[PDB]
Amino acid sequence: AFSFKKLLDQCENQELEAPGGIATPPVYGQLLALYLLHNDMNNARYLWKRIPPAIKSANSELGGIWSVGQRIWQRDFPGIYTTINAHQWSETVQPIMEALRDATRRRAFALVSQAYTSIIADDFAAFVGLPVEEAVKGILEQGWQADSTTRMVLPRKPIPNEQQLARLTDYVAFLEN
Amino acid sequence: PSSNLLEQFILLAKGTSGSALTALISQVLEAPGVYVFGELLELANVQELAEGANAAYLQLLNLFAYGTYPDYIANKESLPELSTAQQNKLKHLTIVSLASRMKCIPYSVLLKDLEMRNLRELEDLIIEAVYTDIIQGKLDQRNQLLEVDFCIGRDIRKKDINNIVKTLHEWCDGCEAVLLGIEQQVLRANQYKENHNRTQQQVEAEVTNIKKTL
Amino acid sequence: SIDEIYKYDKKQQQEILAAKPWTKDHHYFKYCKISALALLKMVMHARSGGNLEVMGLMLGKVDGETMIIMDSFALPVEGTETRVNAQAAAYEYMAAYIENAKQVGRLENAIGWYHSHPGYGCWLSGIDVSTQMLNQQFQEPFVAVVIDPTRTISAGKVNLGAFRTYPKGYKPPDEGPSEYQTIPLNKIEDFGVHCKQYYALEVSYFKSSLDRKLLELLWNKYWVNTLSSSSLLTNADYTTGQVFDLSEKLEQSEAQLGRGSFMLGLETHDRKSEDKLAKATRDSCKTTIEAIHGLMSQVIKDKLFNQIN
Ligand SMILES: [Zn+2]
Repeated sequence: AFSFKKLLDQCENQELEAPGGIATPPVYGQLLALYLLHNDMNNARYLWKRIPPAIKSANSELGGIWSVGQRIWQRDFPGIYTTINAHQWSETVQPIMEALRDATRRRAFALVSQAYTSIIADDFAAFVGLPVEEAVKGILEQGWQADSTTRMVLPRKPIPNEQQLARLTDYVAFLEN
Repeated sequence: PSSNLLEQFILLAKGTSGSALTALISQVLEAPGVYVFGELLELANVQELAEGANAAYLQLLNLFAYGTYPDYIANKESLPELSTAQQNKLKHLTIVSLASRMKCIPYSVLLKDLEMRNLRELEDLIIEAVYTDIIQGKLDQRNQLLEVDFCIGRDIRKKDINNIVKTLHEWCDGCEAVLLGIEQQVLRANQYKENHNRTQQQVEAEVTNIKKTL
Repeated sequence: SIDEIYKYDKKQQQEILAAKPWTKDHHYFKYCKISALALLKMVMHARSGGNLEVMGLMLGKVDGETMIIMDSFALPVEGTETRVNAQAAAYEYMAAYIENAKQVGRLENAIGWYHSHPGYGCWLSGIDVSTQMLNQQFQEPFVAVVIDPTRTISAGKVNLGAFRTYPKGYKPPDEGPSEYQTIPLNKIEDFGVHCKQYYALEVSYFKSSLDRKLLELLWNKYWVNTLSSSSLLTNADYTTGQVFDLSEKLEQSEAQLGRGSFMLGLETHDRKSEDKLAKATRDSCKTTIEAIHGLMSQVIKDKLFNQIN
């Protein structure tokens, strides 16, 4: 995460400092993938609109990443995971793509836990991009409740002294003068 | 009158000893009032019982000095059989050890550590200990908790002297750290006052300079 | 110089008493400075009383618009609060006391009278007003001090007021903030009446060596448990009252400002509005510093005790 943010900032700086005004396709691919990782859909959409169609035509992988981003915008998790694992991502895109895949898992895992007091096993399986059965053991080991008769899943929703002294001294200093 | 009775047995232990002393110690464990057994253990005749053939009473007295009720349950073969008063006194001592660490004691812990089956007798033992000025506190029955405000202390095997020294050193270090922080606050407040005075004198100098200009 | 106020200049006092600047202005005296000694003695006597009114005389001097109280002494009189000029019964005693005080180096003369209102606030009733009017007819520079020992204890803050009467027929000007007091049903009716009638003197006091001895000794032991909780401000009566007075003052300021926007060229209104806003801000500020200091002491002590090790 921290390295991904540092990589994003470096890629962002390179785009600004582009000599010919266009960045290398690896930089654009890294920038688009990193925006999808942070769920920054607006920046990903605006960067895609910024990219000239010549790079899109000359690099079909760039269009594939955008298609995944469109799936992320529509939030169709079964479609998102299918599109993520369908296109072969290069050595600069495969690791970050898997991080996006992991990020989608954690997001959907939290979305179900927060919003869904009860959820169908098939619906939860579709949301997490895993088949039903081992998803059940994955959440039972997570301390959740599952009903086998109705196939329903019941998720379980989950300053130092020096700083305080400095803040209070700031209070007194501000209010004294 | 427990202390006076304790001192009299101390004076008697300086002389007569043996089976009479062991029976005397058993009477101490049966006579209500005595809640501190450290003074008895330090008598030289208790050390005479150490090399003496009889050791069941000494191991009994040693457990009352340092052990608790669960340890006594483990040693029901090596210790002389207690009486109802001796068992209650040890149970009170065990409650003292429990109350020393945690100021709030759930009823589940009380029923477990003391072999307590009926909760009614648990209340009777708790009130009996309090009314004999052993523990001061409050009982929460809705949450099944025992909130103890104050309790008597217990004995030391001279190996906790190092722990006491460490705790006192930690307290001293914390007090010194708080004192240094307070002094740093003194310095910061004085610096802020000096900055305010500098701003005021700068404003006054600017006003006087403009007055001289006109 | 902390001790400069203790210097007595007899000729300067005679010069001020010959000048009589208070005859030129009925609002001349605005401040009342009270020594530690006088205040302490008064409070002690009133509390020994308990629920009965007591009274005494105050020794001191004047300095510009400020009345200075250096010392006080109880008067053996009956009918405080029922008799007009009850102090008069102690005339002889007052003369002897002062004579004997002069023999031991008490140079300051009578500057006023104090009396207690146990559990009914600090104000001047019709009797108190008659007494202080007479005390300002022969001895014009006289200050009436009223103390509530009972409310001092219950509020944890000293409940004292200093007052001066207006001459018969004379009307007060526009200003009169009048802090509300929780006097009983009919006592509060008469209190509103006499708050409209007299004028209070800004309590000023002075930190000195007398104060230094007291603060040091009592805090050391009577505050071995420097805890005493930490918030005697928890009572939502003093801070809440200040908050409500602040709200009323700023609401009146807004009401004045709204009507003043139609009149073009009224500088005095702008001046008064700005001054009122500033006074309200400073009052709220001082309340804030009090609360912050309380929380700071609380935090330091409870952190240290609960989680030292
Ligand atoms: Zn009165």
